[PDB]
Amino acid sequence: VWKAAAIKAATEYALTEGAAKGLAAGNAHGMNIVIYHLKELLIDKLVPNICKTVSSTGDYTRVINFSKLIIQKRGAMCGADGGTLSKDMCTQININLGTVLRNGKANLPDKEAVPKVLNRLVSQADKAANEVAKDTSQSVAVKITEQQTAAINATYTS
Amino acid sequence: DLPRPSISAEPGTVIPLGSHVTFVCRGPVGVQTFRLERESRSLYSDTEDVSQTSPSESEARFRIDSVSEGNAGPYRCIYYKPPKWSEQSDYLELLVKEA
Repeated sequence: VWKAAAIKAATEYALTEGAAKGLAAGNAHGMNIVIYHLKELLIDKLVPNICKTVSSTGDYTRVINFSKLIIQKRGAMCGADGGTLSKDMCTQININLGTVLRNGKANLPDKEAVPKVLNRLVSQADKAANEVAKDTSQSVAVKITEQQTAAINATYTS
Repeated sequence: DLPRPSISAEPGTVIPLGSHVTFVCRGPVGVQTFRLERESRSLYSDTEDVSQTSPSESEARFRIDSVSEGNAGPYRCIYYKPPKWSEQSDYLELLVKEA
């Protein structure tokens, strides 16, 4: 009447549930920080519909796509024409995009700079999301594995 | 290492209000991106649309359609040829006549 079969099935169901919860929790933390940095880097000012336009898609890796759009919007609002944002606005926006470099000099031509920094932002989210993903997956699995073997010991008593 | 750019204006440096203007950066060949700067920390335009004017120099152009009063003053320019940028060209002053 050996309980090995039930514990194998309890732990297998344990692993698959814990991987799932850890994925959902993982690449949902990872969008939380992408949405946090886009607001921090003033990109929100370049395109006002960006926090939702990226979140409503799931998959935070997809912000890479908005590169050409930011480049366009950056030149249109902080161009040589005189621009539509404040000069101090544009000073920081250029700094954050890594395009004009805090001490005054030129960093990168804007075509390299925008794709670079949000490739940096996705790589910085992947480590955090994989971190949350394996904490949550282990936390959930050992929690539901112990309750299930506790109930499987409780069941063989009767 | 890299030569200094040059900035000129077409038709010229004195433009009636409402007219148009085109700034013309020039540097060597093989240039990736030209950048026109008005207040270099904040306001600038960037273009990879570079055309070759001679065997040893290329150039790019930036155009303002309706010239405003706030368009007058400094402009200068600089180009990127990986891995480094150039130094910054001499200034150009755009003046804007009301009539």
